[PDB]
Amino acid sequence: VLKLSEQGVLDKLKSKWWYDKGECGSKKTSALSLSNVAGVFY
Amino acid sequence: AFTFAAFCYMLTLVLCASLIFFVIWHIIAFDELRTDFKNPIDQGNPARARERLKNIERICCL
Repeated sequence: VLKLSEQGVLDKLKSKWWYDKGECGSKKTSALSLSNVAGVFY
Repeated sequence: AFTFAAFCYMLTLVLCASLIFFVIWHIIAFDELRTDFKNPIDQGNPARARERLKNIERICCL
């Protein structure tokens, strides 16, 4: 177990069975965005 | 979603109607010019010659 942990095997298996097989993805500004004032432009 | 490019496209869409109007005016004026040209260009009447010349000048200025 310890040798595997140092070799990084367990972390790789973690990533594989948690993220490399996840249905979902892998992974800011308060300035007003154009979506807030779209009706004005329309 | 709404973005800068979409607004540009909307504005160009609104402004291209103006270009369509301008070209339609062009072709109408040139159809009138053809009606004047292909039709007999006799200028025996001074009044008729003056009227035709002023029409041509007006269309050119437009």
